[PDB]
Amino acid sequence: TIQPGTGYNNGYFYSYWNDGHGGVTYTNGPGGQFSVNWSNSGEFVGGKGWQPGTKNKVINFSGSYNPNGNSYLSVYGWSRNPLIEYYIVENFGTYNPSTGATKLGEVTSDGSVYDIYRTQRVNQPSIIGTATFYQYWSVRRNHRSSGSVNTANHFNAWAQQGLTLGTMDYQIVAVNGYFSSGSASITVS
Repeated sequence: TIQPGTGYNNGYFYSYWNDGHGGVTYTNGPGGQFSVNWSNSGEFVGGKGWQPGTKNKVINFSGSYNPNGNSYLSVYGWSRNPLIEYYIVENFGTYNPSTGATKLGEVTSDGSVYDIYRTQRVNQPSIIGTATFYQYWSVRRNHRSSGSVNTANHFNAWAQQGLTLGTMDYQIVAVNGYFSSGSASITVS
């Protein structure tokens, strides 16, 4: 594993964070590759991409994703002003992260319909400190662990529905986990 933090590896921004519970390892590989292995983890997120992201990036990802419990595989990032945490979820484990959330529409992109949702985090950690902020979600109906994500299709559909993004901060393909087990190996470009 590498040390939790952010930086660059083989030309790609990376971010790896965990809550200190133990049970997760994250490694950076050649090019846009990263691997995650976890066993009765706490909360964590890791992956590779860009800092800053853009609003019309076509993100390619490929590999394997084998969750056992609560985990997502997504294009994951933030904006500033407004502060927004967003996810274009390509696959997940035992929990669909939109369960119970307000549905804000649908968008068809890259071979599947996605359902759109907005949720709110109240006094939670963020890229600027403890804050209350919205989260935007596109959840893919047809799960997969390789493909291409035309981020503009999502960001434009979100904007259409009143889900506005500010200036982009980082933008990665990430494995999220919350007290679960699994393995993943993903290459980004």
